[PDB]
Amino acid sequence: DYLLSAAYFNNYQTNRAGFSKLFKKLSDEAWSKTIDIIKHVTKRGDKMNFDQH
Amino acid sequence: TQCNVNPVQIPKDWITMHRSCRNSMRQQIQMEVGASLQYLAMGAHFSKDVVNRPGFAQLFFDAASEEREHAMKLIEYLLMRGELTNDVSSLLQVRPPTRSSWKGGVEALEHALSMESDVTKSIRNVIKACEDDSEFNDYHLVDYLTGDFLEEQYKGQRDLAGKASTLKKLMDRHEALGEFIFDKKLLGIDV
Amino acid sequence: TQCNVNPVQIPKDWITMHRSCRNSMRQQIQMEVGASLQYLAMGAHFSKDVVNRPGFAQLFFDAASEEREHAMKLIEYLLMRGELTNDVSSLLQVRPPTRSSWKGGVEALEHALSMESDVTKSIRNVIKACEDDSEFNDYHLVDYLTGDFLEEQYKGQRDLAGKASTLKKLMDRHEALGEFIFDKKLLGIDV
Amino acid sequence: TQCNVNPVQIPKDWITMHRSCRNSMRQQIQMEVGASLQYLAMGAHFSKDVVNRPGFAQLFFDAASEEREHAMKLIEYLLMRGELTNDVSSLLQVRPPTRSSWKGGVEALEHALSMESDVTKSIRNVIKACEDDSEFNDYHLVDYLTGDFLEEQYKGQRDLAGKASTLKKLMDRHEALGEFIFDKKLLGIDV
Amino acid sequence: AQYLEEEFIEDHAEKIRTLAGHTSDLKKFITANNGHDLSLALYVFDEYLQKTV
Ligand SMILES: [Fe+3]
Ligand SMILES: [Fe+3]
Ligand SMILES: [Fe+3]
Repeated sequence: DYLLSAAYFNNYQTNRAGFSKLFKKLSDEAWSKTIDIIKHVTKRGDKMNFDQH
Repeated sequence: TQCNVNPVQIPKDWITMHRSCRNSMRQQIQMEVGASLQYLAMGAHFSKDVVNRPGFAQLFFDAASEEREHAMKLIEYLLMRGELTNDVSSLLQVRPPTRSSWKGGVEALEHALSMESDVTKSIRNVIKACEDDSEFNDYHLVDYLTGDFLEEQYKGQRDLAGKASTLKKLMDRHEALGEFIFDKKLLGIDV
Repeated sequence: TQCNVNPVQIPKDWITMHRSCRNSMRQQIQMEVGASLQYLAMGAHFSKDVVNRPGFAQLFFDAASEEREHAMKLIEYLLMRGELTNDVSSLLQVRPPTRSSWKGGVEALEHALSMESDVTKSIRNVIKACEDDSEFNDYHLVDYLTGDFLEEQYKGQRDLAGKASTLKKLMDRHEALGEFIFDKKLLGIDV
Repeated sequence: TQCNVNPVQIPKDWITMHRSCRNSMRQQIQMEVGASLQYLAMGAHFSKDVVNRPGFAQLFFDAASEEREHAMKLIEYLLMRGELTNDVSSLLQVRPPTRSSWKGGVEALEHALSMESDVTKSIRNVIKACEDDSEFNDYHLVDYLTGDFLEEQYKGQRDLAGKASTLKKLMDRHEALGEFIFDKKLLGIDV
Repeated sequence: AQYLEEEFIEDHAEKIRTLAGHTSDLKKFITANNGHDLSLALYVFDEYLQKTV
C-alpha cells in the first residue's frame, strides 16, 4: 500500500519527492519487517501461513 | 474547507504510451508482485526447524526482494512516461501464494525455474504488445524490456537450471548429505 | 601548383547506410542545432537584469550545450559509417531562433518540454525511416537512436514536466516568491 | 562398469531458441574462428625477418585473439539459452587459412577491412534469421547481436578504413619510410 | 513480548508522533490566514521532508 502511495506522489502532476520518499521508507521498513516476522515465526518452531487472519 | 490546491495543467503531448502496451505493463507489475509473494513462501518453508536449509531460505528471500524491485522498476518506467496520475490503487493486489510447501530443494528450484520461465514469456508478450501496436511502436520501452528485463531473466534461468541439475544428480543416493552440502555452499560455506 | 595529394581509393563495400535513413539523420542534426540556439536564447532571457533568474539561465545554457553535443554525436555516427566525405557544408545553418522572450519560468519550462517532445517525435521518425526502408533495415543505427537518444529524451521530458508542474502550482498566489525560491533551488541553494 | 551417472531431467520449457536462428548462430561461430585463423596468418607474415613490421604483426595477432573471444561469446550465449547439450564437436573445424602473404601493410589492412565487412553482413543475416522466423522473434538475441556485435563491427571497420586511407596516401612516393613510420606508430612509438 | 517491545513497540511511538506532527503542520497551512499560503507551504513542506525523512 505504501509503495503505491510512493508511486502516486512521484507522478509528474503531484511530483512531491519528499512525500514519495516518506512512503518509500515506510514501504521498505514494512517489507523488511515482514521477512523478520516470518523468520521469528519459524525460529519459535511454527510455520508461516499467508492466509492466517 | 479547501484542503488541497486547485490542480494546474501543463502540456501533455509528451505523454505517448498507448493502451495495449500500458495494460500489458500493468499486468506485468502484478505478475512481478505475485512472484515476490511466492518466493517469500519458499523462504518461509526452508526456514522451518524441521526443514532447516538456511542457504535455500536466504536464496529465496533474496529472490523475493529482487522481484519486488522488478515491480518497482516497471512502475518507475510508467511514471517517467507520464502515466499513473490515476488508477494507481488498482495496480496491485496482495494475495496468499498458491504453493506453500516443497518436498526438497530440487522441487523448489524446479518450481522457481518454471516461474522464471513464465515471467520471461510474459515479458516477451509485453514486448510484442508494445512493439506491434499498429498505431505506435514504443521503441524505447521495447528496448528497455529487452536489454534490462530479458537480460536478467535469461541469466537467472540458466543459474537456476544449473543448480537444479547439480543437486538433482545427488538425489538418487545422497538426498540428505547432498542437499546439506549444497545448502551450505549457497551460504558460501565449504564444509 | 599542386597543393594537395592525389586522392586514393580503398574498398567501400563496408559503407552501407541508405539514402532515406541518411537524409533523416541529416535533418535531425539540423534540428538539434536549432534546439541549441533556442536554448541559448532562453539562457540570455533569464540572464537579463530585469528578469534575474540565474538558476533558469544556467539550466538553459546547460541545455544549449547538451543539444550541441547531441548534434555532434549524430555527426560522429555518420562519419563512423563512412559518410560525410562530401556534403558537409550544407549539413547546418545557424539562424536566429523563433522566440526570444518568455513571461516567466513556467512558460519557458513548458516551451522546453514542447521542444523536447518535438525532438522525441522526430527521432522516432528517423528510427522508422532507418528501420523500414525495404532495401536495408539499419539495425545498428536504430538501436543507437533508441537506446541512447530516446533514453535521454524520455528522462528529460519527465524532468521538465515535473519542474513545470511544481512551479506552476505556485503561480496563482506566489508568482514572485515561488519562482525566486525555485530558481535558487536550481542552483542547489536552499534559502 | 558404470563410469557415469544416470542422467536426470529438469523442466525444459525455458529453452526456446528456434532452429533457423540457432543454425545461423552456429555458422557465425565457425566464421569467427575462420577469421581468427586468417588474422594469425597475417601476424605470422609481418613477423618474418624479411618483412619486419612488428607493429602490424602485433595488430593482427591481437585481432586473432579478439576473433577467438567473439566465437567464445556466441558459444556462451547458446549455452545460457540451454543449447549445446549435444552437437558440440561439430561446431568448429580448424583449417589452414586461404591467404598467407600480402604485398604490404595496405593490402593487409584492406583485406582485414573486407573480412570485417563480410562478418558485419553475416551478423546482420543472423539478426534477420532470428528476428523474422514466423514462429518466434528472438528479441533478446537480436538485441545482443545488434548492441554488442554490430557495435564492435562498425567501430572496427571505421578504424581499419582510416588506417588504410592514411597509409595508402604514402604509397606512391614513400612506400618504405611511410610504412616504417606507420608501423612504429602502431606500437606507440613516435620516431 | 520482548521481541515486540524491542523490534516494534519502541519505534512505533516515534513514527506516530512524527506523522501526527506532519498532519498538525498541514492543518495550520490550510487554516491560518484563510489558507492563503497553502500552495507555497506544501512546496516548502515537501522540501523539508526531502531533508528529514
Ligand atoms: Fe521479475
Ligand atoms: Fe537533443
Ligand atoms: Fe568477430
